[PDB]
Amino acid sequence: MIEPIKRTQVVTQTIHYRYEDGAVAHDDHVVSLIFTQSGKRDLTNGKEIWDSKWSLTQTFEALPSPVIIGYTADKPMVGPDEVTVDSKNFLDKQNREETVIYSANTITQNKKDGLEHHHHHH
Repeated sequence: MIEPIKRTQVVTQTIHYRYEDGAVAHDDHVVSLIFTQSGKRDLTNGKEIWDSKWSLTQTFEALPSPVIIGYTADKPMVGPDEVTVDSKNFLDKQNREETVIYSANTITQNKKDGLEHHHHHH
């Protein structure tokens, strides 16, 4: 006989909203994505057979950024990417902390960022 088991990792990233002055808009805005490696347990030996190829994708998004007057965030959307946590990196976290920087608005600023944000085409 077998029983259903699972490893449950969460990628817990703490977004620190700050300005270019270094002033803290809000330090503790913490997102978590739940990655669940389901396995199965042999009851006879007691051994736990986790799927070593198990790789779950989860869209890192849904973390906002307060639109501040005369300010432009460095990232107004924190990590816009479908991040896959697989069995090899499963037990480790990958993301821990963010720090967005609200600098003076692009009204009074030249395009310091304009390298075209490289995302997945698939």
